[PDB]
Amino acid sequence: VLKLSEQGVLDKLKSKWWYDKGECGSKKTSALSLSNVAGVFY
Amino acid sequence: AFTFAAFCYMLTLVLCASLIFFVIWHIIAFDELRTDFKNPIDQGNPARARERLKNIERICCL
Repeated sequence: VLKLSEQGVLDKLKSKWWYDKGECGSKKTSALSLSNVAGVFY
Repeated sequence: AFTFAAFCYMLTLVLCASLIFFVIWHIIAFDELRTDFKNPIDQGNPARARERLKNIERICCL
């Protein structure tokens, strides 16, 4: 177990069975965005 | 979603109607010019010659 942990095997298996097989993805500004004032432009 | 490019496209869409109007005016004026040209260009009447010349000048200025 310890040798595997140092070799990084367990972390790789973690990533594989948690993220490399996840249905979902892998992974800011308060300035007003154009979506807030779209009706004005329309 | 709404973005800068979409607004540009909307504005160009609104402004291209103006270009369509301008070209339609062009072709109408040139159809009138053809009606004047292909039709007999006799200028025996001074009044008729003056009227035709002023029409041509007006269309050119437009």
